[PDB]
Amino acid sequence: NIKTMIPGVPQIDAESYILIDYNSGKVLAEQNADVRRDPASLTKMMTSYVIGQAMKAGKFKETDLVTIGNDAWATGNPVFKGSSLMFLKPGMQVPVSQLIRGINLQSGNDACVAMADFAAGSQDAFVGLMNSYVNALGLKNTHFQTVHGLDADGQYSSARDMALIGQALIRDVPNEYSIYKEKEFTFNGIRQLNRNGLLWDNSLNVDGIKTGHTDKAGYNLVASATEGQMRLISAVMGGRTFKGREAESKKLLTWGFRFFETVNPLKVGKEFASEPVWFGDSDRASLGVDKDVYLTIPRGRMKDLKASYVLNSSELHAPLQKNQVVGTINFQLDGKTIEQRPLVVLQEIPEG
Repeated sequence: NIKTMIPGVPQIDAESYILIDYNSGKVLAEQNADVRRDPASLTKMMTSYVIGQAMKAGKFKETDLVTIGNDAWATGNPVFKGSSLMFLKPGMQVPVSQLIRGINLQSGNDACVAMADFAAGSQDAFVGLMNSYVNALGLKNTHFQTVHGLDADGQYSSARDMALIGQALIRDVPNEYSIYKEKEFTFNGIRQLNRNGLLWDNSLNVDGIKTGHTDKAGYNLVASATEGQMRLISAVMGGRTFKGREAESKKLLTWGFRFFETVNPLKVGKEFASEPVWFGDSDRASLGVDKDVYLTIPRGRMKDLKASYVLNSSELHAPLQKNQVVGTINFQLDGKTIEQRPLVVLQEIPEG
């Protein structure tokens, strides 16, 4: 009963949430996770993703200078009123490093416009790219209209979708992701602190991601933390205060590290199984996985994980191509299959 117990989830003071393992993708806990909500500033996570992808392809670098224009003039556009701004003025020449830090640490809205034009030519074009990555990531409940989150009646996202975007950031664009743990940056004589309070929380290892709020949206936070080793991502949307969005995320991440752990039972290229092959240049096929296997299981239960496999066909006949799928690996706890992954040919077997 103690071995097999399923932990109760804490009550979370928020309209929606999700908690997932970053490595495995497992949803440890969720409430209203696909409901469409106003993402507010969590939109800047996609802005930052596009910028991170552009830098990864080498289209520009952190030291490069961006000349500010009229659309990024903070007090030249009342759309920016009451919002967070770097106070960019036309003519300024600002290193990319300082503009992405305005975006990531400060949620500077004028910074988003400057980087958007620089990166994609116009805001409409950049927004096209945001939504192109919405499609490529396979997000079912997200649409962007702006580069910042302001002035967008038809923009939406979800606790699940925002957590997936967090994952993409960490996974796809890690040089861009590591900026999110920086607690302060200086721009134009003025020291600006990271809005994500949980960075200062000494009981956890939070290193991201993004914060957000409107009287529409309520209070939103996407957070990620480590213990090891294990990485968890939480998205809480429509929390009730600033204090607030942080306290509720803390409950989720702590609960997650307490009751669950992440195992990596098998790597790419490492042989899990061997099977005889007919017609081939070798007698046997080396069988395994084309993707590193990560599982989230109840904490403590690592020594109880049993792995086995099934084959799709009675016989294996050459030619066999690399990563050809030929079966399924079953991971089990307590006699029951908890996870499956494709069984693949690790090395191509040409015909004799």
